Amino acid sequence: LPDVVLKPPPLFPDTDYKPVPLKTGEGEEYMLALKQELRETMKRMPYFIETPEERQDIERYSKRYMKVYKEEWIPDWRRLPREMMP
Amino acid sequence: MEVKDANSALLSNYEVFQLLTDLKEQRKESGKNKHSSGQQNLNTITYETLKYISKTPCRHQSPEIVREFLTALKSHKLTKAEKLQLLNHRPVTAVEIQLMVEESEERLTEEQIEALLHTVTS
Amino acid sequence: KEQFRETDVAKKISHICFGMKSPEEMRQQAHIQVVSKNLYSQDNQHAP
Amino acid sequence: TEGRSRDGGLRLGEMERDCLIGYGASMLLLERLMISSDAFEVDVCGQCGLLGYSGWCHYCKSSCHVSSLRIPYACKLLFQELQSMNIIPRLKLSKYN
Amino acid sequence: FVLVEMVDTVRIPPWQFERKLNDSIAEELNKKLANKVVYNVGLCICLFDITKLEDAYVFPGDGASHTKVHFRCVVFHPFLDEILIGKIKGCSPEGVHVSLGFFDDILIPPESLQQPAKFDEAEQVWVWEYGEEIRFRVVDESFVDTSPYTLVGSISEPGLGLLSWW
Amino acid sequence: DLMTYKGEVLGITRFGLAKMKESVLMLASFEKTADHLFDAAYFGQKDSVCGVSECIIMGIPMNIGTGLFKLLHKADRDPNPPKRPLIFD
Amino acid sequence: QGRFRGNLSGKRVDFSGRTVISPDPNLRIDEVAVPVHVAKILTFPEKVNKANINFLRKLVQNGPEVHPGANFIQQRHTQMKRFLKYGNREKMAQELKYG
Amino acid sequence: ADFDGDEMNLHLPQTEEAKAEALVLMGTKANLVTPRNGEPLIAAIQDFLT
Amino acid sequence: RITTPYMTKYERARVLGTRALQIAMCAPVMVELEGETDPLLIAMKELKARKIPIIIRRYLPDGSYEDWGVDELIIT
Amino acid sequence: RCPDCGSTELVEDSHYSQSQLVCSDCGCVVTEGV
RNA sequence: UGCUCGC
Ligand SMILES: Nc1nc2c(ncn2[C@@H]2O[C@H](COP(=O)(O)OP(=O)(O)OP(=O)(O)O)[C@@H](O)[C@H]2O)c(=O)[nH]1
Ligand SMILES: Nc1ncnc2c1ncn2[C@@H]1O[C@H](COP(=O)(O)OP(=O)(O)OP(=O)(O)O)C[C@H]1O
Ligand SMILES: [Mg+2]
Ligand SMILES: [Zn+2]
Repeated sequence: LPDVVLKPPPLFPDTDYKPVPLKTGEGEEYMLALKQELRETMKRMPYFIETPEERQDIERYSKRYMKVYKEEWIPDWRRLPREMMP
Repeated sequence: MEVKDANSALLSNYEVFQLLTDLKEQRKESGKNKHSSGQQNLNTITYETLKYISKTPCRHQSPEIVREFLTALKSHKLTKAEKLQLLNHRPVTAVEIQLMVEESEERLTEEQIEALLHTVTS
Repeated sequence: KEQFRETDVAKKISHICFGMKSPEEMRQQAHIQVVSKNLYSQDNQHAP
Repeated sequence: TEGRSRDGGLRLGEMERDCLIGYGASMLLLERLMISSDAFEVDVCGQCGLLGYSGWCHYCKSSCHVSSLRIPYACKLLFQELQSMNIIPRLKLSKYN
Repeated sequence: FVLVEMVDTVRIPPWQFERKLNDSIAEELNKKLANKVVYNVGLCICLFDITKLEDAYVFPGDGASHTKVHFRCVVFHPFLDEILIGKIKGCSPEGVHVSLGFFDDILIPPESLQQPAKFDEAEQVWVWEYGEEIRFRVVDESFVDTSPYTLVGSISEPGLGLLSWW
Repeated sequence: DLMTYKGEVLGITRFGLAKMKESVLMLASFEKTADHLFDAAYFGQKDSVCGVSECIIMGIPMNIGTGLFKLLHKADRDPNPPKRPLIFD
Repeated sequence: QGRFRGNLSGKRVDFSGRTVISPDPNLRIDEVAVPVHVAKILTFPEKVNKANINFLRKLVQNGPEVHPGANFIQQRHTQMKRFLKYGNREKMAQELKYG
Repeated sequence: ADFDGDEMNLHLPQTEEAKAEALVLMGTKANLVTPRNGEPLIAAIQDFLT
Repeated sequence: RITTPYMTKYERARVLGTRALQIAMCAPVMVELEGETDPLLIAMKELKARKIPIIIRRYLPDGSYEDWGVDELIIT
Repeated sequence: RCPDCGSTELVEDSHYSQSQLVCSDCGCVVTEGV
């Protein structure tokens, strides 16, 4: 008969097989660097719409100095249906 | 118990002083034994806030004076926070407006300070 | 000084939403894992 | 309990409940079947809809949405048995107003 | 100081029915919101006024009078740049302990921005010379119940000059 | 009229009662407890407390009888009381 | 004997009695005769107010032995019940607060 | 009932609201007629008719 | 104003119950009771004297409501 | 001990099929129901 | 759990 266990099995049981090391070369490193560059450059892209901040405490003279300015892309309303015009 | 707006409208210390005086007089005219024994923190906070306001120059104020001060400062294009701080502090010295009051650069003009002092002292 | 927290609210149940739980939700809801098939100890006190 | 030797109480059967319904006495039925028989106060979490203990929800590991609620003890037993049967009743609480 | 709009379900017992409803509502709201800090709001002082007061129900349970009341109450919450005048109610080596006059002993100014002669040697020494002013910087709140304070704020003391007191 | 209000004569048996009623708790309490409960858990059907049986089970006053209406207190009050004027704004 | 039929729709309650019936024409149609023995067991919680204070005082003074009386007193401030069979019932009656 | 050994139950409400609802809705004087056909059930019986 | 002007027995029972529960909790009396130690008797006296400060809020099934005073309704 | 008077005269006296541990001096019901 | 009863 199977023996009784006093404590539950470990949350992460150990394994004798380890993951194979990743492939190396100029190609993998270049792809990694390019993915990092895309991560860094796509957040500042106008397509990356951020959450609109709200509930401003007060209005100040420094508002014009701290006003965030960013160019906005103009969608082609000819292909897009009329329901998405602002 | 949710709040609708935590920044609905800013008010100066004079309104708080008037509200505290009114609540104090209504309490001393309608003192209840069990109501007071249930929560004594009300009396403490009201009395101590009234004492703190009395320590400030917030006395000798009236709604007409506040309206006149607001109408005088409306011509100086100042923000609501600056006039609120000037009313709550009542600066008698110029250095309070020169350095302590924020947004000093390009706003003092070295000529408007005398008018600000004359208005706040009147 | 003191934070304002509500003591008791007159909560009324509106409706009962029946459903199912995933094994992960079963693990999260439960407190301990039952692995021993026996009930009481070997001692004469017979503690669980 | 059931019997007199066990110091038991009289049972309001299904037909008695039907008669009380026909009379329209909602408060009397509530006092008999809930207040005077198996009244209890449980803690329900308004986020996940599960039953908590001592004003604390172990499922969400929080206590802000936990609120007290009056309930028959048999109803809580039924809810627990259903949770044991993988039929999870999620209670969406709301103010009495 | 700022007004906050709140909606509360106040329960008045039947032995207060001879009293006027608005007066008892105001008293109960003041007793419930005195010397307490509402999260992400600030420390409420007292009730300012009652704007909307709808019908008063009576539940088949407790039997008291439950009223949903819309009111405006005053709270102490700076706008991250307000100037205050407090008194030094103590001092620690890592920072002075200034308290607004009998209002709240929660203002903890960090001593990391004054002219480079800043230190507290546990003898209540404020600052080596060349009514205490305060510039609120940020608000911060925290919870209390986590098992089966809440407002400190940071204070700035820049090179204000202070011709009256160093 | 109750038997002939959905356009089809539905009996008082469990099938007609299921076709007429919608409350899961009452269907489970009458007959076929486990089957109805498992079907509701599968469908995720939210059951309200509008019915009398669920009101009795959950320990709340039923909507029928004296609980159809609500009572109000004739307390001395003044709706929309005068508001304190704001001087600074 | 399931939960729905035996514990939810129809369940057992306390503050109830069961007795054999006997005829009595000298009582009104809206009145029913209760034995003294059952009346001493089935209790009703009355709240102390400005109207029945002097009646509840005498009821407490009588005690759980005399038929017109009470068995337990629950204070307004603390919910710790007090048995009337022990202790000075007169002191309890003199200290009957409203509520 | 026929007074030949029948045992009857007697319940005491623990709420003023329940007591009032019982006295008003389930009062003996207010239920002298059955809702089936309006005929009075509480009436004279044997040894009262004779 | 469209419902029945007569006060039903369910409304009577609920109003009497609420008034008795209030009076039992130290509520003020408006009929000057004369040695009535039972709160339900005081509630019935107030109902007969038409001095109960309770307004019934009759709700229509669609959602509309209407307020009726106890003194405004007709008792039997 | 009794929570009201502090006495140690806690007697288990069942009153009409109700198990109840109650103080014997002031009559304060310590525990009730089983 | 069984069973004999009480209407
Ligand atoms: N053979 C037999 N079975 C019984 C007896 N009492 C109970 N049972 C079984 O147990 C079930 C009912 O249990 P209960 O009578 O509620 O047990 P209980 O009275 O709560 O037990 P205690 O808590 O010890 O009083 C039935 O389905 C029976 O099969 C008995 O005296 N003899
Ligand atoms: N199985 C049962 N279910 C419901 N009620 C019952 C049952 N057995 C007895 N009773 C109660 O007893 C009563 C039955 O009496 P009834 O049948 O009318 O007279 P009887 O027993 O025929 O007497 P006679 O033989 O006519 O002298 C009515 C009912 O309330
Ligand atoms: Mg018989
Ligand atoms: Zn949760």
